[PDB]
Amino acid sequence: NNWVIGPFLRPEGVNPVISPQPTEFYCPMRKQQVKWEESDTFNPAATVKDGKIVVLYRAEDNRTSRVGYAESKDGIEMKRLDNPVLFPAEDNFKDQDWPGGCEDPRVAMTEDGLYVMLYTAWNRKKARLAVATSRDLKNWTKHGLAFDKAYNGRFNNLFCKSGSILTKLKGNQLVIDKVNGKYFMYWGEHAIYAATSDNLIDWYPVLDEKNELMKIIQPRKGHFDSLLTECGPPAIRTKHGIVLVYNGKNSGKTGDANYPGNAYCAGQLLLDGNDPYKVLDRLDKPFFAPEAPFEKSGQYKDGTVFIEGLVYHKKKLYLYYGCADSQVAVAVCDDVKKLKT
Ligand SMILES: [Cl-]
Ligand SMILES: [Cl-]
Repeated sequence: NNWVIGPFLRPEGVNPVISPQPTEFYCPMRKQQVKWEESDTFNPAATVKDGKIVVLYRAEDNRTSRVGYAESKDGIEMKRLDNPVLFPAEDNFKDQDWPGGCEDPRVAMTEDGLYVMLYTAWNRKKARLAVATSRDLKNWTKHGLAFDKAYNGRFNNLFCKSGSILTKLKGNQLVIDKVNGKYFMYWGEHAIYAATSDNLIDWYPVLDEKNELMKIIQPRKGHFDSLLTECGPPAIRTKHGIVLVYNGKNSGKTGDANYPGNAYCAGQLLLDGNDPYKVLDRLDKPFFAPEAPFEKSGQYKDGTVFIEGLVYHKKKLYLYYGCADSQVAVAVCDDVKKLKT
């Protein structure tokens, strides 16, 4: 396991870094003041801008999901905005995100400074992968569903979520990186799939010889990833190939007894740097699992963690995750040599 990214250690006493608050904003959908982050602040994307770490967290009201913004000098202290930055609005995407909102963002940045967010649009009928862009991280422009166009709209009503764009470390920053002249992402919840794109907006799911969605990995009985194998933060190139950090949901009946039933633990998949569909290695045991009190609650007695943000900052990697389906926590890795390529 020389290729594994880590270890990620929880800084003592700092977690959780983002918790719910009764903060209000005027909702253009509900046309009234809404306590948009009163219930939970979790499943966070993370990125960097102007030397600062930015965490874009899923927030739920009393539900509708909206994305909040938090800014941090050191990756620990958070300065939050009173208004959410991505939410259902009076726009041309009501069919996609009214009334369930915008969930579970993952963010990556192009070398030219465009931040691309892959998130889930929820209309209470289908949860569907959507794309938003921004240059300042506060003003987001929706571009619709990731699979709206591809193959005569074949997957325009496919239930799907969790998009992890391929990135690499370039001169002090994680940037989006291409594969064979096209942009690339892993995606999925019940299996890990892939998709390509010319423009980061319209994505084309990779199909196999049977003209079916090609699964790279899927759940395994007896292991932590026994019910789901869900994309975590953006994938990252390393000396040994492409590493995808992913979240496994454990079955209490057919999973790994060493971990809690129905909880998520994090694994890693090593794929070939020349052939991103080719698996080279996969962790048998999770590299990050619920262990601390802040990752547990009444609903998740033994805890649960969901990894969704990964940033390189001052020669360290900061991992941001949803803890107990309700708060945001951070863990840090100071071993980054493997990222130089
Ligand atoms: Cl730890
Ligand atoms: Cl598999």
